[PDB]
Amino acid sequence: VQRLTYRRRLSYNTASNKTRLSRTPGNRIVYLYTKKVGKAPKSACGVCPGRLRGVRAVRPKVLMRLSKTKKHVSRAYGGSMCAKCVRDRIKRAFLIEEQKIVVKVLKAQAQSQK
Amino acid sequence: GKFMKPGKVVLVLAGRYSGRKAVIVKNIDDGTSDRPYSHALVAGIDRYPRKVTAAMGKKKIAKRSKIKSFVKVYNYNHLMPTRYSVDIPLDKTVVNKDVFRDPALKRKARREAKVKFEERYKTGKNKWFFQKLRF
Amino acid sequence: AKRTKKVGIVGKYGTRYGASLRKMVKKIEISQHAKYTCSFCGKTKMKRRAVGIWHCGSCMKTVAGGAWTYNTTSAVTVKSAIRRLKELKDQ
Amino acid sequence: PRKIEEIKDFLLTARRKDAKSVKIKKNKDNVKFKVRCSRYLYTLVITDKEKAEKLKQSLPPGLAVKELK
RNA sequence: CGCCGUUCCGAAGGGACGGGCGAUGGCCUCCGUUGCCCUCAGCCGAUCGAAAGGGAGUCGGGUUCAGAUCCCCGAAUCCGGAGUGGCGGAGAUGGGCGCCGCGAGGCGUCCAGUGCGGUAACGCGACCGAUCCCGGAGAAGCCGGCGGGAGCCCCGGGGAGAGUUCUCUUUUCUUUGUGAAGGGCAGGGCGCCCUGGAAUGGGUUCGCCCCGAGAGAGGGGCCCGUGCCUUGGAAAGCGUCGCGGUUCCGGCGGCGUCCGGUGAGCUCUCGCUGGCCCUUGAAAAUCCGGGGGAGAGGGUGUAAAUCUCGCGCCGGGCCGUA
RNA sequence: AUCCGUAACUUCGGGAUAAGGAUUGGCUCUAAGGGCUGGCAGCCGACUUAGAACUGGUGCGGACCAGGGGAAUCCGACUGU
Ligand SMILES: [Mg+2]
Ligand SMILES: [Mg+2]
Ligand SMILES: [Mg+2]
Ligand SMILES: [Mg+2]
Ligand SMILES: [Mg+2]
Ligand SMILES: [Mg+2]
Ligand SMILES: [Mg+2]
Ligand SMILES: [Mg+2]
Ligand SMILES: [Mg+2]
Ligand SMILES: [Mg+2]
Ligand SMILES: [Zn+2]
Ligand SMILES: [Zn+2]
Repeated sequence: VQRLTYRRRLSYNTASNKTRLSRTPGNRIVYLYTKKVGKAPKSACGVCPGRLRGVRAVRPKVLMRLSKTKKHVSRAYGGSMCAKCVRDRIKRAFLIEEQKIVVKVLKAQAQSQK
Repeated sequence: GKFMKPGKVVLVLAGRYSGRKAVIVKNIDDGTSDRPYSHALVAGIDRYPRKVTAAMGKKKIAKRSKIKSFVKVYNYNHLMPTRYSVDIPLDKTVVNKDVFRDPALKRKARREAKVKFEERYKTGKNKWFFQKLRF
Repeated sequence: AKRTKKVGIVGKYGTRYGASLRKMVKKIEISQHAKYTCSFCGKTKMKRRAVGIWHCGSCMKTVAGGAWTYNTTSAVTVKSAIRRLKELKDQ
Repeated sequence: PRKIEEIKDFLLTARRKDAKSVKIKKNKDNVKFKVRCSRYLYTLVITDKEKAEKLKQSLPPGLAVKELK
């Protein structure tokens, strides 16, 4: 059967020399050089193990030529924080701020009672 | 007892408006055939009025006090009830669940809430409702 | 079926290293590979990541612990010592 | 290459200043109208022979036309 | 001669949005440039260091005595640039009141308009915004098992040519295309969403493993799609039979380039899940998102600022290559 | 390679392919082990395992590939250099 040869001078099986077979219109198998596999962004929460959704998994310099819609999500922090943790932050912000008002009134009250 | 009633201020927890403040215009605790879950029609602030100081002119202040509103139907699980209640009278003949069929009615519904929100804002009542939540 | 009489998990070492050393390392080998119940979520998923680092796959929490056990006896005692001294510090 | 679905947008593409020529290819099942613009080779695939002749006669004047065999 | 030293005994920034002053220009309208002043600035170490590390973007066919992913034919793409950098689209053409008309609609005012849809995951072709801040990618070991996709091999048939035919062999051999980029769709994956509330516990893998911190069951969203179709593209290539020519022509014609199956198979690759560590398995360049809201833009229009949208315009120097 | 069998000693992991036997070709059959569709019916299948008869001048892992074994003593634990 037909045996393949590299089409470039890099003769080693390094991470930047990976290939795939491809049958051409001339009816022969050649090597095509694959691009590296991209990664979707990781959440900014540093906790959720999964990657973000609604975003292209591409190499970092390819992000320059993509429109903005492909790189984010139509929501606060979209493309940077997962929805699950944005829910927790909205509550956490609101609930801690409420707690401040409560303590402020009690602290003011004891001052009045003092 | 039940507290999700009209005039109740809620924080939106999900969607394009996550983190915004809204006010319940109509609550449906049981649901319907279209929405089996419990939901509420809310009218909230997409874009809050900007901070104004005494160092700005009348014109700069007017420019900075405009509010962009929105009207939505929300699953209760995506709302965060708050103790604050805000009583702006929102015309229910224009702001109702039916505005979701044709965009022309929704524009009136959003325009209505824009005017009503802006008139209340200037009076200095319900200051919390018109301050963006920093989260 | 019971496959070994006494070696247990140190049966991987075969005949090598001596009975007493193999017996000794057996206690640590079992413990450093056990899944401890997580105090923060309750699911038995707490597992050793490196020496001294314990991680829970459910709530994703990480805890600095003993080399071979989730918490050492020395540390457990000190936590009660520090708790006690705190009160007298402010009565 | 781009594939065009409607005649209307093919005619417009032929009227662009950067359209150089139109290649008319006849197959057994369809007639393909390919126009070479600056960036893409747009193609219109026509399954009706009669519509093809009507189109070939209504291309903008001055566009080089080549029939392919 | 010099050596040590690399942030350590250093006044180590020559930059900038914007603001104020002058001087010059030109499509002298108003915009630019240039000099000064005000304001803002951690990076904190010059420089070198890899033809196997990181690092945008090119593939198919033809062609030579010797070169081709480089030449030619064709089809793409990245980067940078143009604001005299062009066109389209988006921003963006709404509402109330008063007349005019039967209305379709036209006038006059007063207001709005830095886009929109989905309960959600998230979606839509764009969809303003600086200093500042946060985050992501680049950017992560070794081994095991399992799964998907290819290439190859294998099996049953149609073709075309060839071989054997003393006898036998519906026989044996050869060959039987479709690139990058774009679109569509399979397939794989999800620690994504919504309903709901589960013990007589159930679901589930080769192993596991999963669940009131939400399982089963429904209905959805997203990522990769190297697989198939499509534009490419049959025009090309190949197989074969037949004619031509200068005959050293990318010569011209006819037909064909077909249909199924199968696998712990081998090779590569994508993915899920595990085990080992007193071993935890680069950095930087470079690119991106987010938070914030300093500003900017126009007063209802020949609308403006603005646009990561679709087209269009210009260019990519040096060195190696037998 | 299949089936059987296997001691001293032992740090219970080993020793161990311990040791020791039997079998093995060709040919013709039998049985079991699945998917798709609509306790049944039809259609597709991929290599295996096991048993039986017959058979050759007892030859059959027919070439190739492919551990001799046991009882002890000394030294060094082992793997590594
Ligand atoms: Mg390299
Ligand atoms: Mg292909
Ligand atoms: Mg997106
Ligand atoms: Mg290099
Ligand atoms: Mg479920
Ligand atoms: Mg042909
Ligand atoms: Mg913002
Ligand atoms: Mg060469
Ligand atoms: Mg022995
Ligand atoms: Mg030795
Ligand atoms: Zn998170
Ligand atoms: Zn836990």
